[PDB]
Amino acid sequence: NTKYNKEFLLYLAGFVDGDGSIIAQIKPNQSYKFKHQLSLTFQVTQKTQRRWFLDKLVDEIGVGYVRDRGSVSDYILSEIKPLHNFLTQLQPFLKLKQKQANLVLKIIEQLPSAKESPDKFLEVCTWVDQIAALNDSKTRKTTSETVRAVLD
Amino acid sequence: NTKYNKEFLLYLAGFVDGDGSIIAQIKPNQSYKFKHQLSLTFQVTQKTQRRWFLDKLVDEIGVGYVRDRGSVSDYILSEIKPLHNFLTQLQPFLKLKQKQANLVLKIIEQLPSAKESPDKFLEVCTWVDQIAALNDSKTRKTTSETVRAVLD
DNA sequence: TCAAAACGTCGTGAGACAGTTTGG
DNA sequence: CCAAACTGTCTCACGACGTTTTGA
Ligand SMILES: [Ca+2]
Ligand SMILES: [Ca+2]
Repeated sequence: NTKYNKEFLLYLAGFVDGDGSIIAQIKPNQSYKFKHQLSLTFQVTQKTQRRWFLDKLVDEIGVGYVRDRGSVSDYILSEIKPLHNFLTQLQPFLKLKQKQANLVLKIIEQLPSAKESPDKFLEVCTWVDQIAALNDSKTRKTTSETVRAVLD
Repeated sequence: NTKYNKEFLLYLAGFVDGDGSIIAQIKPNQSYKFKHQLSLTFQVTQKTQRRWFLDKLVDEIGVGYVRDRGSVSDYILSEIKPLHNFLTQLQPFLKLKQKQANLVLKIIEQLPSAKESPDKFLEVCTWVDQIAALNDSKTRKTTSETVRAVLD
C-alpha cells in the first residue's frame, strides 16, 4: 500500500485538475447478475509526443498503464484497490475534481454491497449519474435509468 | 515583489502544465521603431462555468485579470514585472513548460537592451522562435525571419 | 514609441464516454 | 459472474496564436 511524497501529490493534483479525468460508467453486459458492469477509471490524457510524461506517471504511481489511440495517449488506472489508495491521497489537494474523487471513493466502498440488492445497485448507479453531471459529459448513453428499466 | 506559497506554486505548476500556456509573440505594428512589438503572455484557460477558479488565481497571484471569449475564459498575465517575479518562482516546479518559462525570463531581462540594437532585438526574436517551437504551435505567422526582412 | 489591454479564431489535444473481449 | 483490459469515438475545452486600439 504505497505512500506518495506530498510535493508529487500537489503537482499531480494540479495536472489532474487540468488534463485528467475521473470517470464512472455503467456498462451493459449480459454476463453480469444485474446485466451491467460498474467501471471506475482515473485517467490522464496527453499528446503521444509527450507519452514520456505518462510513462513517468506509471513509474511514479507504481501501478496503471499507458495506452495509445493515435495522436494522443492515456495513463489508465482502473484496478479498484490501487485506485482507492491513490485517490485517497490525491483527493485533499484537488480543486476541480474533488467531488468526483469522493463519489468514486465511496462507490468503491459499497461495491461489495451493491451486487446483493438490485435496489442497492440502482442506488450506486445514481452516484455515477452524479459524477457524470460534475464532469463535462456529452456522449453518455447508459445511465441508472436505462438500468432501472432493465431491472424491471 | 510578492513571495508565493510553495504548496500553491506546486499545485499551480501542475495546472499550468495542463490547461495553461506560456506565449511569446512578435506583433507587426507600424508605430514601433523595429515595426513590431514583443509581447509576452502567461495564461490559463477554462470554460466559463468554471470562471470562479480563474478569479481565485487573480486574488492568489495578486495581479492579472480574467477575460471572456464566449464559452471559455482565460486568466491573463502580461505585465512584464509581475510576470518576471511570478515565473521565477513557478519555473522550478514546471515539467512540460519549464523551458518556455526560462526563455520568457531571458527575454524579459534582455528587453531593455533589445530595443536599442537591431541585432539584439533579433537575438530576442530568435528566443521567441524557440518558445513557439516548444509549444503546440499551429497558427503562427510572424517569426524572427519576418523581422529580418524588415530590418532591411 | 511604447506596455498593455482589447478583440477574435484556427486546429487540435484533450476529457469522457462507448462497446467488446479476456481470463480467473 | 466478476475485475480488468482492450479497442473506438463524440464533441468540445483548450492552447496558442492573430490583429487592432488604448493611453501613457
Ligand atoms: Ca482542462
Ligand atoms: Ca494540456
